[PDB]
Amino acid sequence: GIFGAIAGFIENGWEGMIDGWYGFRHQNSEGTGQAADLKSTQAAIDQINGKLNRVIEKTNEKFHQIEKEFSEVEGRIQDLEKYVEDTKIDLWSYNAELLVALENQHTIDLTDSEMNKLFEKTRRQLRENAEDMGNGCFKIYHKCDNACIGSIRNGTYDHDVYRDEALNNRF
Amino acid sequence: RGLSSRISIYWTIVKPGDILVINSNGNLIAPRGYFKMRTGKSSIMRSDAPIGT
Ligand SMILES: *[C@@H]1O[C@H](CO)[C@@H](O)[C@H](O)[C@H]1NC(C)=O
Repeated sequence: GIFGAIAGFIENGWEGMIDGWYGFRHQNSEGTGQAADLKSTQAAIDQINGKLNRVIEKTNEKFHQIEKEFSEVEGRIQDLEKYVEDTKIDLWSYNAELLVALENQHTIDLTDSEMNKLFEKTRRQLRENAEDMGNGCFKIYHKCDNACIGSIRNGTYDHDVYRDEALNNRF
Repeated sequence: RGLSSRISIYWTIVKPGDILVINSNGNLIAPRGYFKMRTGKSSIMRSDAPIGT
C-alpha cells in the first residue's frame, strides 16, 4: 500500500496464521515458532469496524413520496417528477460508488500502516542487537531462546543485557 | 357498464372555523357527510406481491 509493507518489502501473507492479522515467526536454537500480535490485529479490526458502523448505520425512514411510475402520458408535470427522481438516483449512485472507492483505498492503506507500525516498534526495541534484513525479518546477533523471543513479542525485551554479545557478533 | 353518461368527482377541504356552502340548480351529486383528515406516516403502493405473516 502506501507504506510499502504489505505486498511490499514483506513478500506475502501467511495462510498459516489463523489466530490473528499480524504476527511473528521466529527461528532460534530451540526451533521455529509462530505467534499472533493481538494488539495491532485489534487496532486494524477496531478501525475497520468503526468505519463499518459508520456506513451500515440506520437508514432513513420515508413514507409518502412522489409517484415514480406512470401508466399514461401526461407531459410536463410527469416530465418533472421523472426528472427529479432520476436526478436523485444518479446523485446517490455517485455517492455510493465514491464512498466505496475511498473507504477501500483507506482500508488497504491503514492495514498496511498497522503492519509497518508493528515492524517499526519491534526494530526500535531491538536497538543495536539486530539488523533489518529487508524482507521484514530481523537478524538477531545474540543468542535468543523462546523466552527471549517472547520478551520481544510482549514488549519487555531488555537490549542492554544482550548488547555486548550482539555488538560483538555484529562486528 | 351500460351508460353513455358520467359523473365527475370533486373534493373540498374545510378547516375548523370555516364553513361549507353548496349551491345547485341541479346535476349535483351531493356529499353525505365528511371524511376525517389525519396527518401521519400513511401512504399507498401499487404491488401484486402477496402479503405474508
Ligand atoms: C513477557 O515475557 C516474559 C518471559 O516470558 C514474562 O516473564 C513477562 O511476564 C511477560 N510480560 C508481560 C507484561 O506479559
